[PDB]
Amino acid sequence: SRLVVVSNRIAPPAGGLAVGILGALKAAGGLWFGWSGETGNEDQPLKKVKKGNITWASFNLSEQDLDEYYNQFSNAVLWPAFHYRLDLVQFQRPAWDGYLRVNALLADKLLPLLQDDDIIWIHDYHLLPFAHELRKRGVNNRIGFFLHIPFPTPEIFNALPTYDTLLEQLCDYDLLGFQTENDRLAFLDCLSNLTRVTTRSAKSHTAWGKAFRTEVYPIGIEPKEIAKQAAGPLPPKLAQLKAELKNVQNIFSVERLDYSKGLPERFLAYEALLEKYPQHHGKIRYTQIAPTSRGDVQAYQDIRHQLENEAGRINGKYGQLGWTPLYYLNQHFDRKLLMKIFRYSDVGLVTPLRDGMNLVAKEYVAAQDPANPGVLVLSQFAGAANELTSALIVNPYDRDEVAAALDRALTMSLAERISRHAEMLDVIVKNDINHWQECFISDLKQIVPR
Amino acid sequence: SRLVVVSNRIAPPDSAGGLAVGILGALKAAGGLWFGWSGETGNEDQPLKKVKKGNITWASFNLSEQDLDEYYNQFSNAVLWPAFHYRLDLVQFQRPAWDGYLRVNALLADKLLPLLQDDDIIWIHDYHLLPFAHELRKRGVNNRIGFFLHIPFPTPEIFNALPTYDTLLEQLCDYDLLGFQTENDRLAFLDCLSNLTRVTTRSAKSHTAWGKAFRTEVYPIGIEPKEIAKQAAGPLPPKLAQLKAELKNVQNIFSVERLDYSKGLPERFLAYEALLEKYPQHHGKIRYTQIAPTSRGDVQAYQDIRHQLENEAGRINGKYGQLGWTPLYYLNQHFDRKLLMKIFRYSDVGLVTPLRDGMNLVAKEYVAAQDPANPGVLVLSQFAGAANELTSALIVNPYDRDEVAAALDRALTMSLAERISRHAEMLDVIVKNDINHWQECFISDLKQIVPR
Ligand SMILES: O=c1ccn([C@@H]2O[C@H](COP(=O)(O)OP(=O)(O)O[C@H]3O[C@H](CO)[C@@H](O)[C@H](O)[C@H]3F)[C@@H](O)[C@H]2O)c(=O)[nH]1
Ligand SMILES: O=c1ccn([C@@H]2O[C@H](COP(=O)(O)OP(=O)(O)O[C@H]3O[C@H](CO)[C@@H](O)[C@H](O)[C@H]3F)[C@@H](O)[C@H]2O)c(=O)[nH]1
Repeated sequence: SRLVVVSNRIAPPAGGLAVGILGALKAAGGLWFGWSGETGNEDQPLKKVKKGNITWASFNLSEQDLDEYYNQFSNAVLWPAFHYRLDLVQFQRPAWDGYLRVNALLADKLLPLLQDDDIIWIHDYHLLPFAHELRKRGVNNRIGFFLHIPFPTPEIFNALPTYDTLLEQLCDYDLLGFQTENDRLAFLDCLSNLTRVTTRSAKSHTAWGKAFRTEVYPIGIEPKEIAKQAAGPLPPKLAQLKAELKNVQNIFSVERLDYSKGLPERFLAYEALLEKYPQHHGKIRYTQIAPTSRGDVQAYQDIRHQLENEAGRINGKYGQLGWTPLYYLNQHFDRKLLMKIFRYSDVGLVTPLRDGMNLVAKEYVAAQDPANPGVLVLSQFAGAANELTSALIVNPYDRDEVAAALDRALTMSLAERISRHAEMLDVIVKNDINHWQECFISDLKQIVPR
Repeated sequence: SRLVVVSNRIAPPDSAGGLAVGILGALKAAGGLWFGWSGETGNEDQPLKKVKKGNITWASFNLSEQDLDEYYNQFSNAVLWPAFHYRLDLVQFQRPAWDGYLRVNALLADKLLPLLQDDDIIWIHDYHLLPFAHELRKRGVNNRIGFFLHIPFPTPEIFNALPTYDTLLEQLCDYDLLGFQTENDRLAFLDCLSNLTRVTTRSAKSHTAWGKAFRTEVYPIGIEPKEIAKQAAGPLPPKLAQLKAELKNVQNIFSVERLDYSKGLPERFLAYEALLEKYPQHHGKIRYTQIAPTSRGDVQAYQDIRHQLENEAGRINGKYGQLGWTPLYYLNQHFDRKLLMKIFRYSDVGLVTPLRDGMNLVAKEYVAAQDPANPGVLVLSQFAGAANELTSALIVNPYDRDEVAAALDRALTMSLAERISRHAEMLDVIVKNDINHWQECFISDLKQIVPR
């Protein structure tokens, strides 16, 4: 029976999430409903396009709906709160209202597209209230939810002025999917603090008489397509650089420029490597790629400027006439080129302060030449650390521990690099993006609808 | 006869800078004494530290932490330095700083007095010691005393903002001879003096104010061209020889100075940005290296400009950098002067664009250091005192970042014939007015004065 996916952004006629949604839709046949974000004329029909099994369908938002829904409540209350940064939340009631109003707009426009024996799969924190809004319009359907980001423990979550409403609305889903067991446990603990919840099958619950199930589905990667892209011919100037850096090892990071990512702390870790391991001077380099994300907002502009300052400071202290220790690039690179960069790099530095999963970590390992692989240094606060147990796991709050991991990665024998890489690769191959989506859809299909 | 020189720092035998070679040439001809602050804080009780080699004696004292803060960090570097560099917005006048400034000048005069002899000629250097002739006169010293100001002297509209400008002018007139880097500095001093009090002037350079006789003169400081050429032609240290060879297909734009707000370093970085933006043919084929050792890092305005500069390095490299190409190499590090001559030689462009500079020896070093048969190009701010004499440089206005960018492009593509012609003309000017000439003229003029 049909699959209806809804997600805040979509891609028409790719990246980690899109390939999982596309696979679920290919097997079932369906429709992918979401925003096509450029505002300006909300009052037109849905922009519909069709392949064969599936139809994309998109809508626009007013500049008020966008400021209050996405720029304010999603990106400046939920995003900071869920990544353990209450000091960064910017709660204002007109923004909570706008959040509900937009979830209600989206539900009005989705109602007519739905059919009775459909299955519905909602994605991420922008749409916490969405199932509630569907139940109010009479849709009884199997609806599942997947949260891509962390779910915070009670002491953090309960600080949100509207936490009790958010919890009530989330129990309108039949299935709630999370990246890790601790996220699933945190949600249940928040729920248990507000109201009595009855459990009976490890993962089948009741609360306020509403029935639902929880489960862990750690999002994954397409390892064959990554390996293919990574292995392809370097564009000329990158072939030049690789043969120029024969004796220089490369430590590489890429991510969206976001405060969850701990980029300043990462620069400090590299500084500590340079400070305490002078053997490496002139023979390593750290390259951070960090394109500007949501630069319209103060917390993000603050980190960009801090990174500029820190690149300058660190290079100014440790640099030489013929050696720049830190390459900081505030630029977007194509996913395909990045896979090649991962392969040619010697160490992958993925140390966010808090991350739902972090695909870069999985991508980095998939892209390696398995005969000569690089080493993953990974933060224990990334959700990928629960499975990538053979990465060098570190606490980014201890810059010297991060530095010692980097030193160890830089000196690691081929035998140990193979052993560690092959162990992580086996794990990402077995829980691949195809596996992720199939597990969630099969669980969702099992639920008897109300 | 015997020369006594005082300056805020001195240099005992065991890395000789530009001013130091001038002073030493002076002292080696006359014999004499070099007296000044040791650079050390603490233990000011203990005797003067004296060393002697042949004809010369070096003598230093320590200062107390409070003396240093008020006299050096505050008044010298937070009032006089920003005011004389046309930065009223950075002056931090407070009365305790001024009293400290006078207290330290008096103290140095007290420590110097027992060491003087009747026939000594006395040469005082720089803005730290504006009151020093005055302190010497009230201690009964009748000797010929000359002053040289190494930095610009600002016009009345700026100088007169200093709450103590009047006392400064009165004290400067107790020198028998006052020397300046440029004619505009000399004139600005005289203009300030004429606005306070009636000055009688004969033949442009001989003056009376308040019944006190003194002379003024211009002595643009220079370099030792033959020593620089020797140093510059010497082999690079192996790691740097390797580097020069690896950069065959890369033109180097080079700059070096103290990390000071007078030097216009952010405006310079902005000019390089404009080069990279508007002249993309240079991408991957040029490099701009800025050497900028921290200077006076206890002073708030200096920490500010350092943080501003770091931000701009990161921003610019963040925007124009590539995986295999960093456009801007910023090094907050001191380099030995001898090594720098060699780096100037292998470089293709010298970028010296201060917002205000008494002279700027780096500009003169740069030209002297070039291979005259394959010379680099100097891009020079019209606001360095050096621009008065380095007329064949590519002269630019740093307030117009696109003009600086165009001069960098012009420098990067200049034919060998034009580079030789410009270089030879500049080199001739700096050979005819070298550091030996500078000190010999100052000393000759000072011996001429009839002591009170
Ligand atoms: O310049 C660039 C920069 C990045 N990329 C790609 O962006 C993706 C980054 O995904 P990643 O999961 O590591 O981080 P994230 O952006 O926070 O997404 C959230 O959602 C993810 C999905 O569940 C979850 O893993 C994560 O913890 C969430 F916070 C990854 O596929 C990169 O290759 C790129 O193509 N070019
Ligand atoms: O890392 C480094 C950085 C610099 N140097 C050397 O320091 C000297 C800088 O002298 P320069 O005259 O260019 O500037 P400045 O520091 O302001 O000195 C003042 O006084 C100078 C003398 O009258 C006058 O030209 C100037 O306008 C005044 F502001 C020059 O000889 C460089 O080669 C170095 O050896 N290592």
